[PDB]
Amino acid sequence: KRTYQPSKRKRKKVHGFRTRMSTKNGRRVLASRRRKGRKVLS
Amino acid sequence: DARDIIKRPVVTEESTSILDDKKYTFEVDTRATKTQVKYAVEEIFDVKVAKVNVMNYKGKLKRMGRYAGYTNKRRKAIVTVTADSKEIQF
Amino acid sequence: AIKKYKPTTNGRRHMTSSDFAEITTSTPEKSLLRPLKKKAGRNNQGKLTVRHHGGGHKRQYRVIDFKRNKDGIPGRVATIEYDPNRSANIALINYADGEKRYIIAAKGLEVGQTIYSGAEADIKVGNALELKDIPVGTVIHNIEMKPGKGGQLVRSAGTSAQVLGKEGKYVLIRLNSGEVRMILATCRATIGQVGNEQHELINIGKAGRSRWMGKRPTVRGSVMNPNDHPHGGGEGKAPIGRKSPMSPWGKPTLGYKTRKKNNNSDKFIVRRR
RNA sequence: ACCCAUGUCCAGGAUGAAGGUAAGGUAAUACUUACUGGAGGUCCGAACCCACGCACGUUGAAAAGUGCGGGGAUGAGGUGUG
RNA sequence: GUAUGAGUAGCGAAAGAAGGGUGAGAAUCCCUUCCACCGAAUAUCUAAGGUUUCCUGAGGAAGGCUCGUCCGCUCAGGGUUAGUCGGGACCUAAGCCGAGGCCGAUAGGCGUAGGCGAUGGACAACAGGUAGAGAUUCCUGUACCAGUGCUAAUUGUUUAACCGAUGGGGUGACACAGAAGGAUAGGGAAUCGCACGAAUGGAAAUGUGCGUCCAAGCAGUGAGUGUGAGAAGUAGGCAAAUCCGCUUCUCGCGAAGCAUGAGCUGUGAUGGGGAACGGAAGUUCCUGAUUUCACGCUGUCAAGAAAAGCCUCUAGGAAGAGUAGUACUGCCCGUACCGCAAACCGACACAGGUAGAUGAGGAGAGAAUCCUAAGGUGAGCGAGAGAACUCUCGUUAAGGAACUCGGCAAAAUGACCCCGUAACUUCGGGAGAAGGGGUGCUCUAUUAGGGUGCAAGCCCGAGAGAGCCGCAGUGAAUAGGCCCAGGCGACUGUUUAGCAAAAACACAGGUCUCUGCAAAACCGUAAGGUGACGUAUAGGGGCUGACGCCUGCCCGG
Ligand SMILES: [K+]
Ligand SMILES: [K+]
Ligand SMILES: [Mg+2]
Ligand SMILES: [Mg+2]
Ligand SMILES: [Mg+2]
Ligand SMILES: [Mg+2]
Ligand SMILES: [Mg+2]
Ligand SMILES: [Mg+2]
Ligand SMILES: [Mg+2]
Ligand SMILES: [Mg+2]
Ligand SMILES: [Mg+2]
Ligand SMILES: [Mg+2]
Ligand SMILES: [Mg+2]
Ligand SMILES: [Mg+2]
Ligand SMILES: [Mg+2]
Ligand SMILES: [Mg+2]
Ligand SMILES: [Mg+2]
Ligand SMILES: [Mg+2]
Ligand SMILES: [Mg+2]
Ligand SMILES: [Mg+2]
Ligand SMILES: [Mg+2]
Ligand SMILES: [Mg+2]
Ligand SMILES: [Mg+2]
Ligand SMILES: [Mg+2]
Ligand SMILES: [Mg+2]
Ligand SMILES: [Mg+2]
Ligand SMILES: [Mg+2]
Ligand SMILES: [Mg+2]
Ligand SMILES: [Mg+2]
Ligand SMILES: [Mg+2]
Ligand SMILES: [Mg+2]
Ligand SMILES: [Mg+2]
Ligand SMILES: [Mg+2]
Ligand SMILES: [Mg+2]
Ligand SMILES: [Mg+2]
Repeated sequence: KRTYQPSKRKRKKVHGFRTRMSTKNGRRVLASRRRKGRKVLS
Repeated sequence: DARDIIKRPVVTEESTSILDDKKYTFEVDTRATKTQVKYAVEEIFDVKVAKVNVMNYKGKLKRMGRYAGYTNKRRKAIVTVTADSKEIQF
Repeated sequence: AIKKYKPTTNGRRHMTSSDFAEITTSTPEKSLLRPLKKKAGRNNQGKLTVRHHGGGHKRQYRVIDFKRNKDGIPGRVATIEYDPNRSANIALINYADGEKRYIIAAKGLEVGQTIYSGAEADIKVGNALELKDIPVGTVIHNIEMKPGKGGQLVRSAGTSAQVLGKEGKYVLIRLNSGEVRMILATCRATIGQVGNEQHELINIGKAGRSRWMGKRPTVRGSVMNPNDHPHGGGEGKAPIGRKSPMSPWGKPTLGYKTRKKNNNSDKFIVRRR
C-alpha cells in the first residue's frame, strides 16, 4: 500500500489552524505563510 | 425579519410540479431555522404552515476562462401548508 | 496445588499451573473494582523507559486495605479470590458494620474465619496489630514503614518476616531478604505468611503465557550493534569484550552496588542481606 | 516499528488432554475396559495474513508486481477507528 | 524550440456477431436477438475518502492511448426534504487542553479541579408508492417518544396528594472456548392458481413454464433461561435515609411468584403487493442456519472499560398535583453519486491496495471446486496471415537424471471407505508412516434401519447379493510424493518494507547480580512520571537457551 491514507480529522488535528495557534512554533508558521502571502494558511 | 429570512422562491419544474400539493420552495438565509421559516411564512402570507422541510446546498464550481469559483451556498426550504388554508400563488 | 499438563504438544511438554483450590468465587466485588490501563513501560512523556513490558490480558484493580484502620470491629472472611495484579490471593471481608474490604490472604486463612485489628486482637493469622504489641519470634506480613500509610513491605506470595526484638521506639524485623531492619513500633503488620506458597514452582511452559502476563521479549546485548549496546558487535559470537558486563547505559551490571552511598535509611538498616 | 483504549474477523472438517460416571477388580487401593467430556502457541484446509522456490517482467500493467506452486490460519493471530 | 531513432516500440490481463436505427460520417453510439464472463463475485448495501463526478438538454475543439454521433469531457439549467436513520444539543475511554498550582536562563514543561474527545454505552417508525434525478426523510396508511395548552373528572394545603439531587446505593457492566437445544431467515418438494399444451421420432398428461405474500406498533401468549421470600436490629455507605450492605430468626426449593425472553396467534388487513388497466393462488410438508434466544448454560485461566441513562433512597422543594381524551408542538449537520472502483490511496480511465453487513442452487463437510440463479459485465484499438525467435500451455517413440552447482523446473502423488502399519520415543507421538484394496449404473429397494409427524406423507440411506457397460467408474475440476541416514537449531513464532527466512532473534527453563520502597534501573534541567497503583515466590540488568546426564582446575592479573 501507500503512504497517503487520508482523513479529515487527522489532517486538521495535526496540520490545522487550531493546532498551529496552540503552539508557539505553529504561530510562526502562520506568520511565515502570511509573510509570503499564501492564499491558504493550513 | 421575515422578508430577510425568505430571500426568493425557487421557480423550477420540480417546484411547479410540487405546488399542486400546496408545497412552496423558498430560498432562505443559511442561518435561518425551520421554525423561523414557519413563523415568517405565516406572517408574510397569512397562510397556516403545517410542516417545513429544509436542505442545504454546497456551491457548484463554475468557470469563465482562467477564473473558477463556487456559486453561492444555498439553503432551500420546502414549506407545506394545512389543506384548509389559502394558497401562496406565484 | 500444582497441576502438570500432559505433553499433548510441545507447548505443554513441561507446562505446569495452579489448580486454584484456595479460590471459592470467581465474581469479585463490583463496588471495590477500579480500572487499570496498560502503560507498557511508557511514561509521562510517552517514552519507553522500562523495557520488557506490554500487551497482556486486561485487568481491574481490586482495592485492597493494607492500612487496617478498622480497629476492634470483627470481619467475617467471605471468600478468597484471584487477583491478577498480585501473586498473592485476596480475601474478601464483610465487617459487622456492613463495610466490605479486601486484604492479602495469609497462609491458612480460611473462609468462615473472623478477623480483628488493633491492640485487643489475639495473635492469629489475619489479625493486624502495631509492632509495639506483637511478641518476638512471630511471623508477620504486610509491614508498613510509616504509621497510617499502609502495609508496604512483605506482601507477595509465600512471603514472611520475623520479629527479632525491640529498640525502644523501634522494633527489629527480619524481612524476607535476610535484612534485619529497624521499623517504628506504631507501625502495623499482619500475623501470618501468605497463602500462595506454590507460586514460585510454576513452569510457564510457553512463550505466549508470559505475553499474557504482560511481558515482551528480552533481547540480549551480545546480539545488538555497537550503537545500541556496549556488548554489541563482533564478527561472530563474541564474548563480553569488556572488563565487566554492562547494562545498555554503561554502569556495570554484575556485582556493582546501585544503592545510594549516603542514604537516610542506613542506620535503620541493622544488617544488610 | 513499538504501544494505548475501543471494536471487529477467522468456511468447514479432524484428533480426542485433564476430569467425571458406570461395569470389572480388590480386604481397600491399585489397575483395566467402555462411555462422557472438550483441552491444545494441536492437525487438515479456504477467506485473511505472510512471502519459500521458479519463471515472466526488467525505457515494467506495476519505482518491488503477475502466474504456477508455498507457510500460518483460536493465536506470541489478523485488521479497522482514534 | 526542433530534430534523430520512426511511422518505430506500445496502444495496459478477458468473446464477440449480425441485423435494424440515428447520423455529414459508424468495428466502436442506441435497440433487438443469439453467444460468452463473474457469481463468498466481476452481485446488493454501506463506512472512510473524493466532492458534483448524479439527472436532463445541447455539443465534439481538447481529454479518452484507436474511433466516436458517446463519456466520469465541455457548456447551460436542475437535483440531496428526517421529532424516530447516523453525529450534536446525552455519556464517557485512550489521549488532549488545563483556572489556580509545582517546576524551570527565557520561551515554556508537568499537572489538580474542570472540560473536550468515539472506534464504545444510551436513545422513539414501520410497510408500500415514487417512469429524470431523494427516501425508514417526500406521499399514502398505521404508530411510537418528549412536551405543551383545552376540556372532563379526581385529589391536596402546611404534622403537608406531588416532584425528588448537584449526594448515597443497585443495575448498566462486559473475557475466551466448548456443547446441546428452541425458534426463525433461508432453501426445496408436493398442493393451489394462471398460461401453454409443443417445431424433429414420442407424450392431453407421472406433461412444460411462472408464481404459490405482507411489516412496525397494539392485545394476548410463550421454547425457555435466570433467581429464593418475609419480619426484626443496624459501630458502615463525607451529613440523612423507609434504599444498599451486614447480622439474627420464621417459612423453605424441579412449586410458585418476579425479572427478562426469542418467536408465535389475532389485529394492523373490507389495505398494500402480485402472475393475466385490473387482479387469480398464497395451503401442507422436509431440510435448516455462521442469525436470534445468548456469554443463556458449562468449563478454563490469561481473571476479562468508564460515565451517563434507568430503579430506588433520603437531603430538599412544595400549592398545586397527576388520570383519560383531545389538538398542537418537536431545533442544528449529513443525506446527490462513486464506493474491489475509470470517481478513494497509487503522477495514468494503472493487472496493485481499500473496513464491515448480506452473500442463493446441484453434487458437496465446505464461503473449497465445476456449472449456474437473482443481478451485473462483454473491460476504450482493430482484421488477417497463421514464419522463425520469445512467452504461457498441451502431448510425445525407446531409455529414464546419463542433465545439472544441485532432480532447478516439470512430471508423479492427491478425495471417501477398508485392511495394515517399523526403528525410535520426552509414552503424547512417529502416523495420512509405509504398503495395498474398493469406488460407476440397474434390480432386489416406499429397503434393513433411523429422523419428523396425530396420521397421511417428507428427508438420511447399512451391509449384501444378483447382473450391465466401458481402456479407465473421487471417469471432469478441486484435494500429500514417499523412504533411509546425517549436521544445526528443541519446539509454535520473529527477522534485513524493496537480494539474505537461516544454523541468526525470541521462547519457556537455568544461573549470576543488584534492589528495604520516596527500591534499584530509566526519561527529563527540575517538577513530574514509568517501575507500580507493585513490594524480594516481586522488580531491573547480564549470560545461557526445551528435556536428559553433566558442567572440571586456576583468584597471579
Ligand atoms: K459511533
Ligand atoms: K457455492
Ligand atoms: Mg436535514
Ligand atoms: Mg526485563
Ligand atoms: Mg547483529
Ligand atoms: Mg559503545
Ligand atoms: Mg563486545
Ligand atoms: Mg569467532
Ligand atoms: Mg579472546
Ligand atoms: Mg494451530
Ligand atoms: Mg504444520
Ligand atoms: Mg499464490
Ligand atoms: Mg493450516
Ligand atoms: Mg484486507
Ligand atoms: Mg493508525
Ligand atoms: Mg528499428
Ligand atoms: Mg506492434
Ligand atoms: Mg471461489
Ligand atoms: Mg452521467
Ligand atoms: Mg481521440
Ligand atoms: Mg462530548
Ligand atoms: Mg439514486
Ligand atoms: Mg444514495
Ligand atoms: Mg484494452
Ligand atoms: Mg518420452
Ligand atoms: Mg512411453
Ligand atoms: Mg551427474
Ligand atoms: Mg556432465
Ligand atoms: Mg521442485
Ligand atoms: Mg527454529
Ligand atoms: Mg528482502
Ligand atoms: Mg526472500
Ligand atoms: Mg530466560
Ligand atoms: Mg522522582
Ligand atoms: Mg546463544
